[PDB]
Amino acid sequence: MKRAVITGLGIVSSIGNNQQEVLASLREGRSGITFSQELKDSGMRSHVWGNVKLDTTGLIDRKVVRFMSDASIYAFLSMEQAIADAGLSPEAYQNNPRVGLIAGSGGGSPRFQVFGADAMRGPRGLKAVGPYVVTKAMASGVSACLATPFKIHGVNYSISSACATSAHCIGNAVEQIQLGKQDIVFAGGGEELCWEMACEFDAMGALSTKYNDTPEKASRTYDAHRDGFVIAGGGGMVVVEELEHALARGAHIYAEIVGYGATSDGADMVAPSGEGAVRCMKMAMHGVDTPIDYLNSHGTSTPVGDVKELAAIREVFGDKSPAISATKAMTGHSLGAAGVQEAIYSLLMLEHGFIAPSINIEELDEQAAGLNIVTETTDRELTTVMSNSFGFGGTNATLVMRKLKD
Amino acid sequence: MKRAVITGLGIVSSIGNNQQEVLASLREGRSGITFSQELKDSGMRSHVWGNVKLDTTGLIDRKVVRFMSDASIYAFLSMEQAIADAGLSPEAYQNNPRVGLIAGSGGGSPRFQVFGADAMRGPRGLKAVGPYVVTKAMASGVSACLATPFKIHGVNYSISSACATSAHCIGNAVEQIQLGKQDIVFAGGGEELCWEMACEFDAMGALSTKYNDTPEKASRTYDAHRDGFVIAGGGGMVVVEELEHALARGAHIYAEIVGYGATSDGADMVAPSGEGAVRCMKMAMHGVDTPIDYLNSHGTSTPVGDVKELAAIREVFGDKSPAISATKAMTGHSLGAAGVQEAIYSLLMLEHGFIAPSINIEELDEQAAGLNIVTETTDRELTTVMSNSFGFGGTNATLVMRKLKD
Ligand SMILES: *C(=O)CCCCCCC
Ligand SMILES: *C(=O)CCCCCCC
Ligand SMILES: [N+]
Ligand SMILES: [N+]
Repeated sequence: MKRAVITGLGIVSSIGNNQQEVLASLREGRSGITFSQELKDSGMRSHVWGNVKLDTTGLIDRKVVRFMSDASIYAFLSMEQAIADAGLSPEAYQNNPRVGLIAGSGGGSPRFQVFGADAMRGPRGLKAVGPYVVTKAMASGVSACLATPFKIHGVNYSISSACATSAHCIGNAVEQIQLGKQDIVFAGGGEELCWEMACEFDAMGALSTKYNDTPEKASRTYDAHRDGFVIAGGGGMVVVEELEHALARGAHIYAEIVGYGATSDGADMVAPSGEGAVRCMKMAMHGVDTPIDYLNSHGTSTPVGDVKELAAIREVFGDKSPAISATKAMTGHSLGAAGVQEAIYSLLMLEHGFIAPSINIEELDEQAAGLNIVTETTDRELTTVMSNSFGFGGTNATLVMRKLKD
Repeated sequence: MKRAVITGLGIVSSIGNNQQEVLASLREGRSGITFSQELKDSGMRSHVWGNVKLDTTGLIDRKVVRFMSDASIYAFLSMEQAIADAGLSPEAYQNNPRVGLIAGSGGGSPRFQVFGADAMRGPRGLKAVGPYVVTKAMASGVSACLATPFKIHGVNYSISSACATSAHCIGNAVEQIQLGKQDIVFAGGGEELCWEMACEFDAMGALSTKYNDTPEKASRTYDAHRDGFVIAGGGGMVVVEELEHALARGAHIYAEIVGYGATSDGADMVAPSGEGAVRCMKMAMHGVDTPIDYLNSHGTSTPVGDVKELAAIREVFGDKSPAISATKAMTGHSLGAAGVQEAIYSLLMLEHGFIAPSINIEELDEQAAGLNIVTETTDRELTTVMSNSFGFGGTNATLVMRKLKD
């Protein structure tokens, strides 16, 4: 009955390029959303996005970054952070069959998939395509482009489940620890930000389009006038480690993954059923007898989704409603990367004793009446936290993390 | 730790639209490669592929297929076959938290990703893109598009690992049964066939280009004159079930998954290290008290690749090499769907007592000497079979299946 703990974390987000910058943003309720000329020039209605403010040029060995797409790059940088944060020397995690990596993305790389088709149809054909498009566009790019340069010898693959992707990745890593198959598994994911993929969401009306003049107000989970989520890009990675192994080397422990839920709606393709989320959270709560002090919701700032999840939460907790805040109101929706990025925001809140505000709620949706939705940064000692991730296809994931004594 | 057996299978392949057609092709050593006008027109050098010879029009409900890409369609049809072949009905596998789905693809849908970009860049913009591109293009399309219409309530996500994709899905399904989380998990995957994706492989010189005039001979694993693999499309799906649960319902049991290996090279991005394959195979043989009677190699018909695996196999078995066959010689490389399709070819061989032929070996590579490579359909009573699946990024998967024994 092996225990799984998080001993290191790394992040590249719209609101910060390391845990310190992210910490400050969360505490200040600072938005990472900006106006995107690229999205506007593509012909989209949504002209806002949660972009990574960082020129990654030269941050990765050329011989290595040549095979990578943005999703892989973001995850790579995140992993470097997590390795250092975990205090793992090369000899400690490299060429070690007991050390694996499970990380993916929601869309792989639409940009390079399109680059290849465009190049191929041009005057140069194959010569224009080049020999690096496959590793960049394949769905497992995120895991393949990291496992190889990091000398990973254990498990190596990507779990993909739309907006639940990185959450499932972390959960699966936990399972590897529980099966005694691995001592350490770097888990997380990444996602590129481009009109190529964005227009696809805009074309189904999933993106916000009425607040382009005021980018930082576009993402407004629970607000009565929300009109879709704000697409974002970025990456995240956490070090899931077996408890004894962690203690033995004196690793710093953020928390223990005491609960992992993964269910399926078997209902609608792009809308949640809520019934599945209820089972997902309940599964994650099995054997967890401490109260959930804070719930980092999936809340993407969409009309149907936001309240559907609030309803499931009600069903699960009843008059025991935990503090709730939707960090996407600040960060935007990083899709496949949201799972790990939000587990990190939750771990930071747990580590530093505070609840990040759910911003831009000028008028609370009436269906959210009677819930403890935190709208102002609040200091508080937290012990157990829950984070939800739901994606198209009715795929659900929930992670419950708890502080260890002393 | 509970046991997992396969109680049903389904397949849409270049050599068959079902297990009967697949069985007939394998024993006959029939090829599924054809000349592709599409590949030639796109400007590629490789003009051959293993296409699915099936008019899928009207095979899937209008409201269901509208969200699907070819990879999803192939997997869906495979699942329908698996369900019927398993003897399961809606009342038993639908709306059941104890039944899940783990299936994926290698590249999601480059075709619909390119369609979205092409359409968006047109004068109609968002209107031309339509509201169904995300579910077709997202990496988790294969699992999302199946779990929803089939009403799955248990796990629901895609494992993606290039050419090892569907093999990892199966092993992960096994882990769900071993963890006691699920009683049944439909596992496998699919992959579309299009110049959009194929041209990326040609651009890196991975595809055969010298036999465009003799299609059925282009794919020739282990032949000294091999020159890259032949890309293919299709799907596969097996019903992974807990032992007691299967016996209790008088289910037909093809075999038990007695071994599952998953490792990482941590070396080259597009080339195998061999060291990883060795560990992967030994991991899947740990505890197996029976010898490997047959081995369905990864063998894609590439210069370095083919020989690297053989070297790994000699390293594992020494002088006790099992009968070896590379079915890709007649089917082609279905990338993400290869793992499950080849797991199925193996189950059929184990079920019908025979070893399919490794065709097109006009001249055996010298580095292949000393091994037992079967080049003729041979009747034999197998008990324990092994299937290997390797992918870019140094991702290795190995599955060992055996006749049932309580
Ligand atoms: C989240 O579930 C919405 C769908 C994201 C899919 C990944 C991007 C193609
Ligand atoms: C097999 O490992 C070769 C790469 C397959 C990627 C499929 C998506 C482009
Ligand atoms: N979350
Ligand atoms: N195989």
